[PDB]
Amino acid sequence: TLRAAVFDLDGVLALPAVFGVLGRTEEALALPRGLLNDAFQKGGPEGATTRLMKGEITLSQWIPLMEENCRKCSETAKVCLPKNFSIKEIFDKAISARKINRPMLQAALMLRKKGFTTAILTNTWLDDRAERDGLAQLMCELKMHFDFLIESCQVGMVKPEPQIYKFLLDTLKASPSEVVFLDDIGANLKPARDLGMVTILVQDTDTALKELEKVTGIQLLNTPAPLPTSCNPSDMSHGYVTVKPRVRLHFVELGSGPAVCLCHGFPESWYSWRYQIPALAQAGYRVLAMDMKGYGESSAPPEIEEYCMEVLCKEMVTFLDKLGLSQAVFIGHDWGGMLVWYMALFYPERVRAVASLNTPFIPANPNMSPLESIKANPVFDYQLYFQEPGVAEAELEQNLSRTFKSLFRASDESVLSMHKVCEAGGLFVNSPEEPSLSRMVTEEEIQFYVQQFKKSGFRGPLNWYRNMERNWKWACKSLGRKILIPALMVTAEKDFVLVPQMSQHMEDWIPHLKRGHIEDCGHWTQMDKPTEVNQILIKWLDSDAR
Amino acid sequence: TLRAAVFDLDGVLALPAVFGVLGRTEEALALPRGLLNDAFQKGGPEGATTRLMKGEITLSQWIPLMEENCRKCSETAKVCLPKNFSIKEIFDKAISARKINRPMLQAALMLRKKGFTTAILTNTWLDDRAERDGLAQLMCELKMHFDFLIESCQVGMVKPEPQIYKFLLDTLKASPSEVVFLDDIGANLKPARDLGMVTILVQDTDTALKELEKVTGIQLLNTPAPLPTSCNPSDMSHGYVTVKPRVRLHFVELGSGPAVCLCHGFPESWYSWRYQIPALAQAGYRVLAMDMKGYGESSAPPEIEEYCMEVLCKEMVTFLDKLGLSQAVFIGHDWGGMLVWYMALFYPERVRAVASLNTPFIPANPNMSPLESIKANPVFDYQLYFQEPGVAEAELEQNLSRTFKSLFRASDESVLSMHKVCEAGGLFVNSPEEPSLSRMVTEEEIQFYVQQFKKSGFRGPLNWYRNMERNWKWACKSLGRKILIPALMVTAEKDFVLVPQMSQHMEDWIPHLKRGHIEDCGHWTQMDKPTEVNQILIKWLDSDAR
Ligand SMILES: N#Cc1cccnc1N1CCNCC1
Ligand SMILES: N#Cc1cccnc1N1CCNCC1
Ligand SMILES: [Mg+2]
Ligand SMILES: [Mg+2]
Repeated sequence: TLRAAVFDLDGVLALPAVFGVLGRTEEALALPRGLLNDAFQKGGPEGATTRLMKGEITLSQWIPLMEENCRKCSETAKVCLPKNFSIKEIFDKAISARKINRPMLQAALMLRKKGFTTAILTNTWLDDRAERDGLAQLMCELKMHFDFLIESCQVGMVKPEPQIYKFLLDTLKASPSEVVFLDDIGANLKPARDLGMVTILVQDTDTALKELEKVTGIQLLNTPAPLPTSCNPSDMSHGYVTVKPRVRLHFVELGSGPAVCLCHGFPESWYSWRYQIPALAQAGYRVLAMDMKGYGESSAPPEIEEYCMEVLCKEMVTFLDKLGLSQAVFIGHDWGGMLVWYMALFYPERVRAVASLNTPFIPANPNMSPLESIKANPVFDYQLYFQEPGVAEAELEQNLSRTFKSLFRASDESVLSMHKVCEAGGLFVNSPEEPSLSRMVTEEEIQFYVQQFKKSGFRGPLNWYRNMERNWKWACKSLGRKILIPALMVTAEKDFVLVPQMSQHMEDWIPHLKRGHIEDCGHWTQMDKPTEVNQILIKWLDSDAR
Repeated sequence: TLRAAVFDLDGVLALPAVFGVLGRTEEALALPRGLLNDAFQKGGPEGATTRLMKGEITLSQWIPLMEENCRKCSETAKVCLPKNFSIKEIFDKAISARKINRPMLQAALMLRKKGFTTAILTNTWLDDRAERDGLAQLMCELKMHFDFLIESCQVGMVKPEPQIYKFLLDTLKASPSEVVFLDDIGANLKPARDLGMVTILVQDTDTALKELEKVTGIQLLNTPAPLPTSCNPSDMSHGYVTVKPRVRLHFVELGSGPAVCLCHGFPESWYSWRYQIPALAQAGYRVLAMDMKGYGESSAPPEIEEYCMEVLCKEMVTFLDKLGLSQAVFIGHDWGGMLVWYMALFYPERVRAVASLNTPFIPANPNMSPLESIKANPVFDYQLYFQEPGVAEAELEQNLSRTFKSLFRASDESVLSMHKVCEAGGLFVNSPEEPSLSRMVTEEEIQFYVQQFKKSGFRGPLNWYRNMERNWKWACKSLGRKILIPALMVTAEKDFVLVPQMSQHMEDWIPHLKRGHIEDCGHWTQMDKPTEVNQILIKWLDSDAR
């Protein structure tokens, strides 16, 4: 029966409520109880505040009007306002104090996940204060999670006027009895109730969610910890830079602040960063999530040497040049991991900080041919299988769904071992035709990958593995250097190819190397443990790149 | 005969040179003359410095080696180094002191303009200092103006080793006698001379340019003041955001720092900002130059109401939401000018600062229908001509080259007056079939415009003029507000449509409004007076938006 849920901002989706600072300020300053709310409400429907909430005047216009009101209120209550009593101050402080009420957001999210139309309906104002950005950010962080945001100051109507509830129903395309409406203010619920909306009077959050749980029959309280926000590809800003005549790089871009360039591994996509993209943007960074050369909407020239580390690095440098970025933070995973270490060694002036997930930095051995090094580690056998052009392309392209469904598996689900792949004749020789779906990925998500790999297949991606010698030679040029810029290595307990122990000497080359470690995490780090990854990157960004 | 010109960085393209701070530091600290250069050069071809210049070690690795050398040099000269003598300090200071030598850059530019292949050939180092970004920026600002940048630390060779000059010739694809090579260091010229390169020993810049002028036969000294850097469309990062199902916005993006959203007028393009895009990026901003709805690579739905200010504004808001930008600076011209004032009035929380070129802010008159207002100003007659769908489309699309060549004219060249357009039957009824080229634009530039307007023609652009009433109604909602966020109005002396005097009451609505004014500037502000525009915007950004 219920199909829609409507939430207020102040006192429902964000806390403490601002009316609340009228009360607290009275107490703090020992003023007549209610003096500030009387001034706030003076004149009711024709008073300054209603005009503010209606969008007739801006916040800064309102501030001196509320001052006058307070003076008037205190004259009539035969009291004096403190020396330096300041509505600007009171409001600046209250507005920055209010934070998202996470459990209420999370309930709204969950309701939207079981198919509810969700909306924010709020009495709010046109905010032109020097400090307005703070509210702009909050509304940004909130509005993305909802089907509609209805703002009194944009629609010219206010709670509790009945016309806004009609406007509400009309925006929802629902009848009143299909709607639950939550609010901290009783008078504001009334007209919703009159229309036969289910209403919840929100005092403490948890009780309000209990009422909301009963009335919708969906679990909202004590629910397990949700995944971070993911990205919907067609809501992203998509960026394209031509770095040389046959080569254009695609990336997705979210946020403002220091530039952070995310470099995916084989055989993946910008979309492999879908859990980190909103989190890092939210954390105050400018995220650029690449399709690395070979993939997705980036170019995929066929020649092998187009994919040696050297060309790949120079290209990433050009990419910064064309965007006008003097540096970026480089974060990589798997192949992207190897690439960012090389960015650090060959272009430190361009790398603000460098971090790798899974991929250790290991210097080239100038005494041992790379092929030999590779044959001395049974778990790298899969790399010899990738050498012969065509062979792995045929297996990987034969059935894209099956490929990603077989590759993308959590540590407790695996169907392919990277062990004696050559001998077996292939990567999937002993895995099913139709693998089950990993817990890490939905069917929709696999199909995104499938669709990206239909543009270029696996030739470009596999070429990354086909420059062992050429990379080795270039890497030997760097054997005297150390990495002395800020650097983080994140190991993954259950990656059986890029094992933690392979990273164990890195401090010799990178003396101030910082570390993180994720337990019970397979090779597909970002999607296996997205919460831990986000937490580890943001803490490291904030302290080393900021 | 000469076809190529090669410049050094230190002491030729950037000044003061760093070797110079070895000398000055000696003097400042009263050390034995040359003590610091001896330490710098110790061991010659096998010494620390050569390894640095070759890329074997990074700058931070080198620093303690130079320390040791200085200690050794002072022991053998039987002197003591000062308490707190610090190579890190000396070098940090020297490296930030060095700035681009503008007249040398300008000579290189000019030579590239008459068809020379230009290159930077420099002995430089892998810079991993905490302060490395400073050098990264300089190299960024410089490298864009040259065909090649050859860095000793990237190629593994150094001046004066003869192999780097061979590598040079080979990169130039020129023979030695087609090349002029400039350098402040005599030993470094020698091998160029041996190959029969023309060489210039650069002491003071002006004398070096005199030699360079004589030997190339191109005027380089006392040349008139050049235009700012322009943008080549296919070197830009191109960005695309879907703001609603049928509507995607394109923009071009350059730089890092506070976001600055450039909104062009009718009938123009992101490319109308081509002179401001590098200048503002260079000035430390993140420039987003839109194709506004209707134009270029942005969508162009046919319906009139798709182009009322309200929809257009909401859309720009969504564009920020999807990019994860809580605010941007909005700068507009002509129609974009009107749009940014409305952004300021309806979404101040999203606008860091607002500036308009030419377009004044004028409140709607709630007593006079917009059509009437428009009929009361003979120079707005052209707007009535735009009303009837089809009419102006047919004239504007008939001959795209002729259209832009007739519109884009400096104040002293004009062929069309905006006066009695309806009566005459059209915009171009009394202008030539093949207008001459304005001094403001090359034939290449007109053709860019021509090509953009082949995608959608003029229906979307003209629709911007077709919502007089609808905009008027929405604007009336804002008649109580004032614009209290930072705001700049730039008037153009010789715009005969958006005249300066039309802006004269703006302080009533925008009390702290700041102004700039450009003399002898027609309607096409950014391309008419690009230098003055850049100077006025950067000064205003730096003080009001930063
Ligand atoms: N293919 C693959 C693969 C499959 C499972 C685990 N790890 C894998 N790879 C990805 C490529 N880089 C090395 C590790
Ligand atoms: N068309 C046009 C035109 C031509 C010359 C000068 N100004 C012009 N317009 C551009 C549109 N906005 C108003 C002014
Ligand atoms: Mg409330
Ligand atoms: Mg020099």
